[PDB]
Amino acid sequence: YAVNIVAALAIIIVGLIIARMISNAVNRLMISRKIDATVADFLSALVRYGIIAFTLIAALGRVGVQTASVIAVLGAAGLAVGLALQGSLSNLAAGVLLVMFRPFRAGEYVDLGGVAGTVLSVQIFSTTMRTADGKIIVIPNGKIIAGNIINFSREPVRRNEFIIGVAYDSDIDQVKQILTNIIQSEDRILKDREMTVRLNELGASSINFVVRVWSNSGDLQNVYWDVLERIKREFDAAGISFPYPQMDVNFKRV
Amino acid sequence: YAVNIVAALAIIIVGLIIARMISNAVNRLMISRKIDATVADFLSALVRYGIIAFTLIAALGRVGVQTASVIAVLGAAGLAVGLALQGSLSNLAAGVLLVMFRPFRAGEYVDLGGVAGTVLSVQIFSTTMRTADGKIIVIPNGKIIAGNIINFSREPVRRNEFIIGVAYDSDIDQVKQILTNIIQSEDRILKDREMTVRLNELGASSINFVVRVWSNSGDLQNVYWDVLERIKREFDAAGISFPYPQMDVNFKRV
Amino acid sequence: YAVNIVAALAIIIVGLIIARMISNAVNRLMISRKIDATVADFLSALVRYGIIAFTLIAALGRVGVQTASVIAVLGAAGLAVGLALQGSLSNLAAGVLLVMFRPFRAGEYVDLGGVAGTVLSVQIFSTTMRTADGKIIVIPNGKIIAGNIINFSREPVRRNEFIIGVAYDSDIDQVKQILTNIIQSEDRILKDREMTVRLNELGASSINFVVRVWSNSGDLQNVYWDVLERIKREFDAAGISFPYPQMDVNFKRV
Amino acid sequence: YAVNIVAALAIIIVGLIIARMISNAVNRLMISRKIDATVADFLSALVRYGIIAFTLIAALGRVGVQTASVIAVLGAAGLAVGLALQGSLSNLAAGVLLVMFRPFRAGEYVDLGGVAGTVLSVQIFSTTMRTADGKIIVIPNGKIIAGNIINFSREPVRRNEFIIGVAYDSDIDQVKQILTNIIQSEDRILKDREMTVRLNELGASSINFVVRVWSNSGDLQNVYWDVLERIKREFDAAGISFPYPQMDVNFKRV
Amino acid sequence: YAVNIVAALAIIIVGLIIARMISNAVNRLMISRKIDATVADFLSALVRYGIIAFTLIAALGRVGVQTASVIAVLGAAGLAVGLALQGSLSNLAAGVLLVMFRPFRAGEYVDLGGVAGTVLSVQIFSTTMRTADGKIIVIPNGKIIAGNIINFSREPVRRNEFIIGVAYDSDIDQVKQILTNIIQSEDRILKDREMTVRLNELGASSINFVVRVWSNSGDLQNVYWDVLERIKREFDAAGISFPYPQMDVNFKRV
Amino acid sequence: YAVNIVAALAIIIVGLIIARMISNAVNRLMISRKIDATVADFLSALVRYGIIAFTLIAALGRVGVQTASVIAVLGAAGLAVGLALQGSLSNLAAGVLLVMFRPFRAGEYVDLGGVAGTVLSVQIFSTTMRTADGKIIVIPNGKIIAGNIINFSREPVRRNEFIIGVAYDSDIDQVKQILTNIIQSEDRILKDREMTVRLNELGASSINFVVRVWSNSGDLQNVYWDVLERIKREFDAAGISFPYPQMDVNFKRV
Amino acid sequence: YAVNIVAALAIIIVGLIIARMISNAVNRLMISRKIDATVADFLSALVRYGIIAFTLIAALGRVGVQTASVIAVLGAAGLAVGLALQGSLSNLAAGVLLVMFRPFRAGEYVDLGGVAGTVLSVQIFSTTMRTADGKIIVIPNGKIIAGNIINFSREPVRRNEFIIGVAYDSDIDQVKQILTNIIQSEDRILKDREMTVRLNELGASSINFVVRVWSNSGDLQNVYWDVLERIKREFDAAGISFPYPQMDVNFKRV
Repeated sequence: YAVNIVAALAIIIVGLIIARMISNAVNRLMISRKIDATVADFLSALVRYGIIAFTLIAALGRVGVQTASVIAVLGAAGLAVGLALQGSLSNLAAGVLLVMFRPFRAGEYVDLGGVAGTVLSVQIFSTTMRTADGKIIVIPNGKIIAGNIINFSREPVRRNEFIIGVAYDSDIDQVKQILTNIIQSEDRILKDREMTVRLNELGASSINFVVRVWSNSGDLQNVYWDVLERIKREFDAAGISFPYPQMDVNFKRV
Repeated sequence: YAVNIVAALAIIIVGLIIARMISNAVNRLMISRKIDATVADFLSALVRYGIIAFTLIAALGRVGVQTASVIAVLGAAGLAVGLALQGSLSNLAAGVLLVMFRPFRAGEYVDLGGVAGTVLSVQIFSTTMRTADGKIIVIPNGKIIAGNIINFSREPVRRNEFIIGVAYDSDIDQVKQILTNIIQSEDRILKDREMTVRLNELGASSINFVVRVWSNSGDLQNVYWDVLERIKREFDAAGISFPYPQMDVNFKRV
Repeated sequence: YAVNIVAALAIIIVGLIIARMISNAVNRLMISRKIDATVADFLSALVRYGIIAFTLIAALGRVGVQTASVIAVLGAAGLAVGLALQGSLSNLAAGVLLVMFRPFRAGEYVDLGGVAGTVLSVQIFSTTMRTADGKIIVIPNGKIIAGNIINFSREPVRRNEFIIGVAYDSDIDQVKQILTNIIQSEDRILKDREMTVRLNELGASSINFVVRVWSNSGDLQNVYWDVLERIKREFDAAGISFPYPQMDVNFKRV
Repeated sequence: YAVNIVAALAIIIVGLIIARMISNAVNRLMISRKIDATVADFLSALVRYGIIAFTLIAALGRVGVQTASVIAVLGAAGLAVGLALQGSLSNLAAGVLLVMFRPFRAGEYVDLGGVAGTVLSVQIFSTTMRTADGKIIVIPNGKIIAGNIINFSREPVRRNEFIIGVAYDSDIDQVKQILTNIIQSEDRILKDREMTVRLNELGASSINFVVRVWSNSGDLQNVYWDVLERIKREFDAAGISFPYPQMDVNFKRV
Repeated sequence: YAVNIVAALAIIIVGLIIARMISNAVNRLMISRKIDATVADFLSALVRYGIIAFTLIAALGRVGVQTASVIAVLGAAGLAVGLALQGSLSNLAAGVLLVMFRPFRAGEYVDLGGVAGTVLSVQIFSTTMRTADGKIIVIPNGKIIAGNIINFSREPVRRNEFIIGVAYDSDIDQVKQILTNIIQSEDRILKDREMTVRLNELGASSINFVVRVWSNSGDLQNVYWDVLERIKREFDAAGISFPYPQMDVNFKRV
Repeated sequence: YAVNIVAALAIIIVGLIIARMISNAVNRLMISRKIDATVADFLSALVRYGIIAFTLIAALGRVGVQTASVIAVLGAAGLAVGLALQGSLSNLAAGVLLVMFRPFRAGEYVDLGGVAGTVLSVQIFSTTMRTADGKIIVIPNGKIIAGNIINFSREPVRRNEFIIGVAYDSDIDQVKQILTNIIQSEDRILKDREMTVRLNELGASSINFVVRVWSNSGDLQNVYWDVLERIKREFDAAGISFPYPQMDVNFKRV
Repeated sequence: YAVNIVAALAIIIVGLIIARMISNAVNRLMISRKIDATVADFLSALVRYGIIAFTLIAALGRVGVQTASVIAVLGAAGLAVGLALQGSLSNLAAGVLLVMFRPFRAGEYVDLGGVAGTVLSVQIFSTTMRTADGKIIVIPNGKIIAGNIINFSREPVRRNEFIIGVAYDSDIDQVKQILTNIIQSEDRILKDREMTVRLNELGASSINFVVRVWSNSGDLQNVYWDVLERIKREFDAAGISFPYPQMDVNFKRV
């Protein structure tokens, strides 16, 4: 009736003292194999939890009598292990596809669903990637093949999207002529591709022209800065005013 | 009692040294089959993890005695493999439906739930698609048949939705006449379909007319830019003022 | 010990060369059955992956010896296939209910949880629907019976919800009389149903009347535009001013 | 070795031609049973997919030899069917509880987690409900017993929550007296219940009184409109000003 | 070969006609047991779906021959039933814990993760709760023990959090003295507990004092209204001005 | 054929009448064991649902004949029970770790992923915690070890983060000197740790200094109030102005 | 018929009294093993719930007769235990990978998907991490390898991203010269890396220059404060004005 219960708890007691013994043993073979002062404690806790799990399945093998009282609960605690290693091993199967079917390698400035940065290394569970401002990010591989791996450095040619808000009173032909003269004077702009400068929308306080300019991927930010400084200089020189947010106030003196 | 445990750990030690041996062997047959310097290390780590899994199931086959002590935990670790390959192989089954039941092919400017761009290629796990500004995006196929695959280039005819905010004091008939004259003068607009220019809402600072204009899919952005530049020119010529955000300030001199 | 491993890897090598052979064979029977230049490569990759899976289960049938070493891992990789075809075949079972228990058919301007448009066709995995501006959207059927399928063209009669912001100094009886005269003069408004014009809330810069007007589903947008243009014309004629966003500025000259 | 594979593919070919034959047969018994021109094609595709599934399980019964090679993959593809009919049949089990344990019936203006409207009918997979502006919404029953089914017409008595922003310089006793006189003069307000008119918060541009008024569920919107029009009329008559958004501008002449 | 298929479909035909017969039979014993005109149709549809499921498992028992062709697919469709009754019966197991381990009973004004209201009754699948404005909400119990069940009426003593924005030029000692005099003059405030009136932050347009005042749970809103009306009256009497949103405008006459 | 069905339904009828009998019996032994008037009804409904489940499995044991017709559906309805007790018993396993591996005990003012308050008691399914304003919150333990359990009272020393916006025309050395004099004059500030007062950002209308001041956890809010009142007093005394939101208005008289 | 039911309930009664006995016994061996006054009650409740589960499975072993009536429901309640220990033990398997495959150790100021702080310790279920303002956060490890573990202190070199809004009338060469002189005069800036000072965008009220400056990770905030104070001082000295939010007001005197 209960003699199997009290015997099983006695086996759990000897399982705890042998958990202490094999934790010291795994620390000994850890310092025999490769020295690390803090992971030997967690390896000891892992083999301790495993051996009290083995003492647990021996315990309910002793107490349970009917036909499969140990077998069902053993496959049960194993299914707990299985759903536990769902996310921790799906990163492994994702890391298989990340290099065998590689959408990026170590060196392309990529963007892994949100954060962006050049990949330092694709490891077997993580992707250590230096972001644009030095913060090393590692990302679990089950999140990389969950979202869009938007690469940048795979295509050598990219496109700049300027938006230059000018005032309503400015002549459209003068602004389009000066903008096309600017994007024609710059030699880093690829002149074969789409160079569109036209009126994009009529916003609240201003109109604003889209200037879509293609360039190589390496000179992209340099073009985006140089053309914009050129736009500011030429628009200040040519009298085409940049507008502050306008407002039409109607007075009412009470 | 514990002699099966210490024998099982000895088998794990010979499993580690044979993991080293078969990692060198799989590197040798990798450079025999097809050369790649970095995936042979990860293939070696994969076969290493697999063979310590085989040593693990041999270990708990040695230690576990009862009826199915190896079988339940083996189906367990296999179910861990199964839930791990849930997301990594659902992309494969999605990539079956993506081409056998194809909603898009390589060349249509499409939008895969968020990001948008022409598809370069539909591979077996990803869809490499060049976005509109050169950033190559790959997307896992389990996300494509999770969201709306909103195509653009499947229908040859699309619709432009202008909104032109004009002032309250402007005559409605003059604005509607000039807008219909503009969308009638343009020949790229398909004159058979819906050409609606009517007062859409009365906003806070302005009224604004919706101009729904259909066109071919190739000339869509060119129509949206040319008609809008025409609207700005004709409204500046005809004296119909574009309004800045109005405000009715009531004074109070203390 | 390891002779089963090296024999199993040899079987994987002959599985790779017969994967090449049956990929050429499935390309041959594909061009025999129905010509498509790009799906025969992906069908070849599918039968290639299937036959290396069969070589894999033969491999661990050779290496595994105990009782069910092939059977547990075979049901495992099959359960990987099963969870992979969870989402890819739930669209099929949803597409059964979408037409057998049909909430919409090809032609009703519907809204499938977010995006909206007339359905071109309900296929067996997708619903190709032209949106209101020409973008063909296909939607996986497992998302349609996940969200609200808000139909519009099933009920022939719908309701317009005007909100007309007028100034605080305007007389309420004059605005209600002119609005009821407008919605009574229009004959496309169904005069039997709810025609409510009353003061809805007192906003910050204005008061605003709700004008709830029912109409047929086909004339709905035409009524919403014509009544609103009538409201603008009659309110400009009757002197009831439309207010810009007011503000009460208290001065303080330092 | 491979003779079972090529024989299995031959059986798949006769399964395809008998899929065509039984698709014509199910179309024939469909026009014998009940005529519908488009669902017979999808019923034909369903029985076609089912019979190639039966040919598939016969195929891997032929090729697989060991002990349970057909049985594990058959329970696998069945588990794919099971997880596919997870969401498609949970709506059925929800529709059981929706009427056996009914929180609403056809006629109460209810709100099913987001969208709101009177229920036209509670079907076995959906709840066709007319919203307040004519758009017929059907909602899958697995979403109704996922969220709060906030009923309105179950309780006959509801409460109006007015917020009337008045200026800071207004006398509090005059506003409270006029508001209580208004909510006492109206006879549709239930005088037994909570009639609270007190200063609720001191906002940025104004103070604002909460007027909590109970009424019957049928006269609720009529009370909310009539009392608010009464508030506007009496506050314009009594000189208690309604404030526009105030601002305290401190000058600085450079 | 196919004689089992055509015999199985014949059994499905007699299953459909006996589904009609037992639907009439369950309607007869429903009007024998307890009368309800609309749930007998859905009970008839439920027993109809169950008996075509039994005809289906008899059908694939006839067609499937090998070893467990009926057993695997029967446990499969049962697992479909099981995952279907996941959410529909987890509400039952939550409703066990909701009353055996009760965090609230019928009468405490509680807040069940979002919406808030006094509980009318805790049923076995739902919690009918009247919200503060009469809308009866029922909530599935699997959502209550998913989120925070933030009770209010379990603790008899609660705390009011006033924030009174006053101008920068006001003396801090005068405001703190008048506020402490107000919260000392009110007798419904519990004088033993935390009565903190101090400067909380320096906002953009004003400074604002936090007045944390404890009271009984029944008099909480009455204290929050009475103390605030007292604050408005005493601050208008004592000359401490309430500030409108300030702004420091620097002129520039072009 | 159907005699097992009608006999099974007869057994369901005697299961319903014995469900009534054992519901009265469990009410009798409930008032024998421990009196509670409302949970005996729900315990009666629970044992009623359990015994109609036993009558159901006896029913499909009678009707089902083949090999495991009762066994598969019994493990099925049990798996429904299992997924039902997923969330209702994961709180138990979380409550094990919450006290055996305790990150907080009854008395530390903690924050359990969102809401914050001192823990009154950690029960076996919930954590009754009084929030800072008296609202007793209970939280299911499966949500506590889902989110960050951000403790406050575990570390005795915390840090105040002042932000004091001053005008652009103010001298930086005077503000830094007065702020360091204030945070040096206060003795509750721990003078050993980080006392940083430097210019943090240049906002739109003002500059603003961060004043990071460490203190004990008990005196934290008292320091944050006293230092801020000291800042207001000393800045009003020293002529360093606090700025309202500035604006640079450029006139245009039409 | 029912004698097994009443005998099973009698066994549940002796299971309750032996639950009391073994709860006292586990309290006795708890004070024998290691003293803790409150976890012995919860350990007693855990062994109480376990032993009524054993009495429950003995009860339905007595009542259920057919073939596997105890076995299916026992694997069922065990699967309830398994899905309960899904989330509570996935933290363990995540904590294995967190230290064996370590992306951070105790001491690096890291950011675990949202909240950020230096890790005090990585325990076996949680990561106690002191945030930047003293609030000790523990985080379950199943959430760490769900999101991006964005480290900061792994890379020794990071980057500051200044944005300095200056007025439109300011000369671009003067601002770029003064900014480069400032970031060249500071010696803590790493002069080898990217020192970009160029015009970044033309905002509404101002233009604004990005100043991207790299530095060591320890001096990062000190550089960000010192360079910004230098920017304020040098821009006030050199006459380059900092702009308040501009506005272009057009008058209209009614």
